[PDB]
Formats: sequence, structure tokens, C-alpha cells
Amino acid sequence: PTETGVVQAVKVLLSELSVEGLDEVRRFIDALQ
Amino acid sequence: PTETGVVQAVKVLLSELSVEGLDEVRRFIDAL
Amino acid sequence: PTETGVVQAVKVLLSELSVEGLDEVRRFIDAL
Amino acid sequence: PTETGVVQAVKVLLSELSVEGLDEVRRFIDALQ
Repeated sequence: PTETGVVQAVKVLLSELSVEGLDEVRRFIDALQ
Repeated sequence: PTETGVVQAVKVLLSELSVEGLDEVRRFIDAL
Repeated sequence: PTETGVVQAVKVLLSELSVEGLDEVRRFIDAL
Repeated sequence: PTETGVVQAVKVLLSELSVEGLDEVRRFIDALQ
């Protein structure tokens, strides 16, 4: 698997989510760096 | 989430997998 | 990305789909 | 599809990505709100 493809899939999934879900994902990303 | 978007994202992910991974996903679909 | 993680994520997504969506994903696997 | 399941899948995918990919995803999330 390539990062480019995974990023594209993640964008598709995120684009439909509510603010609640987006806020949860952002907190998780901030834990990864 | 809509089914259309999730299906689209899954297809993008599957296009990156090896035959082994594709076979594992196919078996899981059979479990559902 | 590792195949193991992507496969795991795909399974989580597939557990949410209807039969119609699962059938579409299965057909796509056949295309790969 | 439920948001909870999609969020869980997104977390699995993000957890493996490089800083480059994570940075791209974050910019995208900020566009969704």
C-alpha cells in the first residue's frame, strides 16, 4: 500500500463526517506527531 | 457517512493491496 | 502503510455496508 | 454506515502514515469545517 492511495481514501471518508467525527479524528492526528 | 462514499474509499484502498490481502478481504465479505 | 493495517481498516468499513455495497466491493476485487 | 465505524477505520489508516501524509489530511479536515 502507498501513502498517496491511503490519503485519498481517508479524504473520501472524512468528507462525509459530522463535526463530532472530524474533531475526534483531528485529536487522533495530533497524537501521532 | 453514505454507502457510496464508503464503497468508493474501500475501492481506493483495495487497489493498493496484494493478492493475499484481497483474498482476506473477500473471505470477510463472505462472513457478512 | 502496511497491508495488515489497511486490511483491518477495510474490514471495519465493510462491517457497516449493506448487501448491495458488499456486492459492489466483491465485484471490484474480481477486477483486481 | 455509522460515523463511529468510519472514525475507527480512519484511525487505523492514519496511525501508519508519515508526517507528510498526516499533514495533508489535517489540511483537508480544516477545509471541512
